[PDB]
Amino acid sequence: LKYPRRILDVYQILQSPIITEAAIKNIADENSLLFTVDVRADKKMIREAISNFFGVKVRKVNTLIRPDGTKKAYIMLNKEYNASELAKKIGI
Amino acid sequence: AALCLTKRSRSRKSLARTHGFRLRMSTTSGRALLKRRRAKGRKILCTKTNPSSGKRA
Amino acid sequence: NPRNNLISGQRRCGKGRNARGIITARHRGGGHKRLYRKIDFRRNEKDIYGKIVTIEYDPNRNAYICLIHYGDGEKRYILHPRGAIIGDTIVSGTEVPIKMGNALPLTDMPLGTAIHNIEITLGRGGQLARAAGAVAKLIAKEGKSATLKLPSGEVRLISKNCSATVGQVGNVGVNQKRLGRAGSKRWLGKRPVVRGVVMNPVDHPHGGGEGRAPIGRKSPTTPWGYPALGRRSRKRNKYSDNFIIRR
RNA sequence: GAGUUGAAAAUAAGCAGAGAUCCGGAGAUUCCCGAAUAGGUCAACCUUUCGAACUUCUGCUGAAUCCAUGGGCAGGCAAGAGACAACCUGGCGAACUGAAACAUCUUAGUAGCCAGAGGAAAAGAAAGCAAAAGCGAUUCCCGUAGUAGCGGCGAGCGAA
RNA sequence: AUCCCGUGUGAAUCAGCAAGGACCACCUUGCAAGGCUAAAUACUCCUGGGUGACCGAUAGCGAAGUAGUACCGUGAGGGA
RNA sequence: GUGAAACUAAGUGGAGGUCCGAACCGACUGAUGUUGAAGAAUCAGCGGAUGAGUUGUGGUUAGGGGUGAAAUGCCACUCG
RNA sequence: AGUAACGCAAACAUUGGUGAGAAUCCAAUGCCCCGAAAACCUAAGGGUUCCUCCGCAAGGUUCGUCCACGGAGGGUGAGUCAGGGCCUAAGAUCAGGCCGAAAGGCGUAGUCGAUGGACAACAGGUGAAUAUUCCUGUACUACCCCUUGUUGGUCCCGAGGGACGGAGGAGGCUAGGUUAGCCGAAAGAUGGUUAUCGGUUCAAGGACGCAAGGUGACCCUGUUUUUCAGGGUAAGAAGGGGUAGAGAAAAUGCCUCGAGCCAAUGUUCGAGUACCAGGCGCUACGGCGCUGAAGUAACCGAUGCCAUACUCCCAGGAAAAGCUCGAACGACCUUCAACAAAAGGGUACCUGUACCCGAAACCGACACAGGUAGGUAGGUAGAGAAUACCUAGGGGCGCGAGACAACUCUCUCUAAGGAACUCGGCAAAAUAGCCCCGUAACUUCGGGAGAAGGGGUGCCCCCUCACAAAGGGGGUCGAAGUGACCAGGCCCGGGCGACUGUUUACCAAAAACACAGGUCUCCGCAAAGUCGUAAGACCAUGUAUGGGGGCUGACGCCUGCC
Repeated sequence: LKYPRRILDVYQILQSPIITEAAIKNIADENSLLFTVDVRADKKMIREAISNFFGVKVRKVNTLIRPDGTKKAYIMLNKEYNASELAKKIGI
Repeated sequence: AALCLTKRSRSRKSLARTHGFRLRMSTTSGRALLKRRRAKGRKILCTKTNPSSGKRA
Repeated sequence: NPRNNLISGQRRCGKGRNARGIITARHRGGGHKRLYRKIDFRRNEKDIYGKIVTIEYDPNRNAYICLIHYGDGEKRYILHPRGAIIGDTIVSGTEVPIKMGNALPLTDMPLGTAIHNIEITLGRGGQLARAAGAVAKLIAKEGKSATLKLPSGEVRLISKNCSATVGQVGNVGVNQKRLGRAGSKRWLGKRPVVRGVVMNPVDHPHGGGEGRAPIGRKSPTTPWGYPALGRRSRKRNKYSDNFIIRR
């Protein structure tokens, strides 16, 4: 059997995007975009929940904790997909 | 030389191995201390650290 | 050849002194790591020869030890006696002739011989007369005992079927190796001892007052109250194997 | 039976005279730590062969040893662990104090510490009191009574 | 004396054994060395009613707001 | 230099609980400072500075005690 | 009482700007300070103090437009860095097991436990707050797929290895520094002058390979054995390889082949259509835009590498996993399954990441003249990490301004004398560096000793030159030549303690303690002694040349009587 490290309610593993101006800097400059996830999350569970719900090959998943408690995730997509054409569809 | 100052910059890992919750729950005496802490009503019955993260504030 | 894979590694840490942590064997601490040497006291390979290739300094002992090989593939350490020619051959066994360096049970040998490593009963490793010059002689034997004069001026009839390594054990010249550097006592892991006159009455019974205090008590005592001169500390009925104390 | 989405206003959308909000009975969920229990842990974390670990019960196989025992494997809504202010029981158990000192004694088998357990616990159904007359398990209250006593016959202790 | 234990010795069954304040004789009373039982009974972290020659913000719970909180101590703990 | 010893120039070597002196450790004298800048320090010199050294981190001994190169010293500015 | 104080005596001053208001906030120019830091980074700790905007109720020992303060928003990006997914030390917890009123004590397997062992990333740019983390270049780890072979493979077991001390100095080099060459600019209102001012940079990694460095065994010949010239050995290196015994690996014994080996450094690729002085065009005047020269050599020389390399010494210097090799026994799975590689692609686990960290943010209740492990160590003069002044970088110490009373404190000098002061030369003054001469009493013959005491010292010439230091002779100035800082005062006696050390944190550093040495006494191992009711533990994985305990304190003469 292929167990994950922790079973963590995968339709709630992502919470909200970040709409700061530096996030748009990461879109136009990095082909990346910014999500807010819960602390109980992975570079294997978030990375699977982007290539399925969105339909995009994700390059890397750079995560960090934020001292108010919640977790911040810079997800960088592949070169084949612009983050600007996939972020205006959501509302960025 | 130094001063007659007692507490210093010791790591909170070693302060949690002595005054933390595990050595406080590894004895009948220390869990009786937690009977007095929970019986009084202290919001922080130990002074500890965390092996993963620092503080959620 | 150091790192023999016979130095055996893990020990209890240095010259320790802690039972529950309380000082209970006083004046200990300091020095090097002093990694011990697991030597072969009870020779479990009889009637096979073995040469002598190295006289290594054991820091745990007062004497030296030596590395002995075999005709088969093994390596041991034993206490080498006085007269260990390099390359000389030692062999344990029951009928092996007497040579300075080999071992044999206490029966098949004459009387009046220099032996260091003897056993007080069967099966043990090695107990008596194994210091840096400790030599035990044999007075004549008996039915199942053997009167043995061990190096205290003390004789003792003993079980006759005990292993014994015949020879006078070497490194005698530590009788005269002076410790005149005066802090070389601390290199052995031996802290300085304080004296009973210059302590307080809470610590020692001879805690004095003004000046160099005379000893005050009717007898010079230990720091735990027992008289420290002449009072024999020995249980009155243990063995009755010793013939005369002779001391 | 008429308005509601806590304190707690405002804003955005709802939910409601085929009965909302709310109240009551029985259920469901209850992340993580904590008996904490898959293993570790520096509690609210990490690693995971995603596991009620251990003790007890049941079942199979059954070491040194023939029967056994130990072990291993398995099942089990699976009995115990942990918590609890005071009272209660069992065990260890003082000292300051009073005696105008103090050691016998008192304070005191009190406080404290540990263990256990219930709404009460302990005790309890006469190998008992009593005195020539009689009662009929245990517990508690009033009384005898501050009596009989006990005690450096001191301080005090004190029934039946 | 009665009652219970430590070491060691160590009985009798009803024609007996134990108690009745050393002990013996007679009488009286009861049947140890096996267990279980509700009630009256003691208390409040509490709960639901009713009261108060109880308090009224230095009082009454330490605490009428963040109350065992801020703060102090490494900690036990102290504490507005 | 004698048949070998005993002993000595000369190099080579780098031993020391060696010397001078920084970091570092410690506190001998003096002044200042005494509601101090500081509940023990500043300034000027001072002792050790390859050791019986100094220090970080993780530990250990706990109060009818521990530990003490021994002062009743120290054990959280508290220790007969 | 509107009194002391406003927290070192590094020091600020002016012109502008912002505003209602400016010694204090900002900008510029000078001035001044640290510079083995008062600089930069990280361990701990703190926990949001970091950044933009807004505010000046409280805090800032003054003010304030500013802030480590108040409010809103944001910020900490890792396969490679540090820990965990690996391993163990001290130590802790200890299944069973022994013990014990309870609680629990002892103790084995086992498991945790870094301060250690194992394991893969560097350079440039971006940027209000992040950089080995984001972008680009080149890499490297750990598995899968794609091609060749194998029928066994994995784990447990057997072994090698991991694997370790201190001191010492000499080599070979790098890092840095200086000089020269090259390139660009420069007239800096002064007598002359370009002699001036700035660059001269590049890592990890992939390949090739090492000498005049160390190591390679013995003897003779030449030289100071030595660097080298020359001959012989059949083992005499790094290393492999056969066997023999119960002997797979290993270990031991025997035989044989190998003259080389080891590692920093190095050339090339990475690496230039990078970086860089300069000029070229606008200023929100805070910077962006285009183009771009040379990018070498030598002398010093590391405290960094070789390097756990050699030599010496006793006081004799952790453990386990990763890694490598391998038979039997034991558990499981088996053919397109497992194993070993060769290129090429794919995939990349959690936590920490801000900021302060020789401190205003940590610890001292303070924005406190104090403390805090570790790393980098520029120039000149100097032996130097002291010292004096400075580059980089960072500050001007969060009250100032007048005045120039007594008196305190921190310093400087003082006619004549020189301890007359005083409890006492306490404190100050004086000596001070390198070379040469010379150096006594005494002694344990080691020392005293740098004894004491005396002379030279700066700068220009020449020659001898180990042809680098250095010497002699000469001249030149100053009153004074280690001209500043820095940098021994010494001798003669005596008492005590032999000595180096340790001691009352915060009034005593000593003659006190310790010490090497001596002596008495106990102890035969199921030892004595110590802690614990006990089990047991230290003693000790040691064995009378050893382990306790008492007293005395090196060394020399002795230690009397009862």
